[PDB]
Amino acid sequence: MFEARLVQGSILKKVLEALKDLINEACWDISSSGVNLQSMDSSHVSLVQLTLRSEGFDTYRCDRNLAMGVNLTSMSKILKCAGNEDIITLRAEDNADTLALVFEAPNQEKVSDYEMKLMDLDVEQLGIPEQEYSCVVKMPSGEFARICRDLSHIGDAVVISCAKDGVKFSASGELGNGNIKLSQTSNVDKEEEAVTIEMNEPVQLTFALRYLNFFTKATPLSSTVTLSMSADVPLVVEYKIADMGHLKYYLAPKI
Amino acid sequence: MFEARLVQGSILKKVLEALKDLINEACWDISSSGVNLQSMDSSHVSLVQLTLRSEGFDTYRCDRNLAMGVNLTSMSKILKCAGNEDIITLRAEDNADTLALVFEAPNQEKVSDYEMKLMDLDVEQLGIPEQEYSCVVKMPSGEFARICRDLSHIGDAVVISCAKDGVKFSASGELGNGNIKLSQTSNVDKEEEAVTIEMNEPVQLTFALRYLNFFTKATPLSSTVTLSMSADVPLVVEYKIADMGHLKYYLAPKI
Amino acid sequence: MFEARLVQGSILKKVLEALKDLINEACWDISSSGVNLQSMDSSHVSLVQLTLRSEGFDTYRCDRNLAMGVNLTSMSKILKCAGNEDIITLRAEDNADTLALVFEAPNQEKVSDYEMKLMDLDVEQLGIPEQEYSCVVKMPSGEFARICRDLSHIGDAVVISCAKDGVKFSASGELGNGNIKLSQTSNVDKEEEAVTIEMNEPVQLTFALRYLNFFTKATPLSSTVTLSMSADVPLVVEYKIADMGHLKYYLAPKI
Ligand code: NA
Ligand code: NA
Ligand code: NA
Ligand code: NA
Repeated sequence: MFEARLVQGSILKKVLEALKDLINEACWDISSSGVNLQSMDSSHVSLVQLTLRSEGFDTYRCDRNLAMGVNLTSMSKILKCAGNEDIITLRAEDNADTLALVFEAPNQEKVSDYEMKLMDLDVEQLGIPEQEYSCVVKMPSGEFARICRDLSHIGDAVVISCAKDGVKFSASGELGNGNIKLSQTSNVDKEEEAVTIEMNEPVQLTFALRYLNFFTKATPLSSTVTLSMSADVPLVVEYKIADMGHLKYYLAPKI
Repeated sequence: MFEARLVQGSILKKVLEALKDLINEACWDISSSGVNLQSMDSSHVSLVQLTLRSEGFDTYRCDRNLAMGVNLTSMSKILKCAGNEDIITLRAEDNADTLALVFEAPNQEKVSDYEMKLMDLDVEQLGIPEQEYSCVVKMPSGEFARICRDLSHIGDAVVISCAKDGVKFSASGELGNGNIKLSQTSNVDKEEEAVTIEMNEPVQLTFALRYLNFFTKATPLSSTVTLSMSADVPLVVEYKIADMGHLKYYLAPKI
Repeated sequence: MFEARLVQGSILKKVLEALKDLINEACWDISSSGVNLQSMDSSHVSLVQLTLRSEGFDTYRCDRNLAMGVNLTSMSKILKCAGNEDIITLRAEDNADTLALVFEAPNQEKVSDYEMKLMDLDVEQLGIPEQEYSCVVKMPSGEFARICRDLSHIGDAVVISCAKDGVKFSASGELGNGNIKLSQTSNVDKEEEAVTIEMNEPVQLTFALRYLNFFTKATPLSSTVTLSMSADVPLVVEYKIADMGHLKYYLAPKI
């Protein structure tokens, strides 16, 4: 058996909402160390990496390593049948070809069991050589989402320019152009309100806004987001999933 | 004249919202005892019965029995022009054949009058035999609505059964299957939260979820809903309209 | 240079939202005395006049008079990138063919600069003649908006009838008819509920509800609206923009 019980089930709801518009189907790699998923979008512009560590679950059992092929649209539809306060259990019997999802309402005597048909996927995994970035910007996730939404009404590409003291986002199109400058904050009450820049050298890169707007579907997972940038390599947009791991999106820059 | 004054005019707004998507037109039978309406949907799968007793109105006068043919879409449009706190009066002047609606805003100096054209309807209407049911479930209306909504995203038919400690709902379709068990418990704050099951013998029946999702448009009328079930007869879904009567929906089962 | 700083930037957001569906493109006339705009809709049934006086701005400089041709759809898209609490500055360098818009977030270290491309417009500007009105009604803007929305579900034309005691709105269509009467309030000065009538003689006029329902996009600018009416002349629907001026819509009657 594989069995993972998650008291904060809404985490899984949010994870699916953060994946299903970008990726139609993916392999969920289950092992004793937790749940991993890596997948490229169909136009091969971006890659998403999910980690949910075994220790983040309330109980966790994995007797054999699995690669479950999942239609993410189907799994999203099922997770929409869970209430936000539900305890959610994922379960797969060693030799079965389905994934079971159990939703327990904690302040109600309601229990739902869903059985999702799996699919056969040949996914070749790709190694992300780890690296050091020229600029890492940490900022409120809502602010990043608003910026990418607003600029997408101006143009389809955003130039992200980062220096010591601020980050600038600019776009250009038929109606004209726009630039948004966020300065580094000094004094904030809540760390989560900060803008923080760690800069080794300045960078200026161009990215497709449509893809950024897919990424910001993760916004409910975290109050903050980090952008990691170097010349000639993909941007990494990272959302921590507290106690569990993360969702990282990689976006190839424009030439 | 017919004249009926309802201080809680939102009741009528809710009733029309509960009817108009299922039934396009119906006869409103007005007598001294109140308002009665019975109608089949156009595919002859379901029947709806409304009762609003004279004593539930603030004032009520009916000099002669009427059968007013009403386009429910039209009446709904008119009742949408009433505020939720309005006092609503229905009137048919001594020998008119329109229905007049008057909306008085209780905390504002605004009065609206609407005159709705009636239509000629030839309805044969049906005898409801009293019967006893094998299982009668009372449960929170919002929970029933959520269940029917969720399961309709899984399949188009629901199998409803009763265990001695709960009621079960299941559905099956392209993406897989779901099963929901609502169990009884004494740990409720409010009576309206209670699941009550009166069972003479167990039942298992299948019904079209699309029709159930029309019926749950009545959810605003009551915190609770009653399901009455026997083998080989229609399901009855009943919403009490407190102090006034009820809206009952009957649904023919599938084999 | 032209430069106008507005601490209550949401005013400009609200103005564009009030204009852009009715008028696609218009000339913004800039002088030392402030900002003026006048335009007809494409079907030549209505005219809009905007005034924003220089003294309503927090700072205002205009070195030379301008006639900036603006695609309102484009300017709306840009102003939707401003937060509701933003300070908004409009700026145009004497010889440039663009309008700059700067949005400062007051409780955040975020500054946005947008440059909007202008267009060449040949607009003939119309003389508004000498006209004394038979009736002038002041009433809550939200109530006027609700009335025009509700009646547009009954018919496509409203008859507006004004007398000493009240103003009446009526419509007639396929399903029947509706009439709404608003009485003059004795105690007043609560803008959100006061109805006040100044009447030389009673009037009754007919107008196209579809245009009124464009005008009420201005509702957020003011708690109150003023309707000015005489026989055989356009209705004036006026929204005060406190500290600044007004937005006035003129609508030709149906004869
Ligand atoms: Na439970
Ligand atoms: Na009143
Ligand atoms: Na029981
Ligand atoms: Na600031």
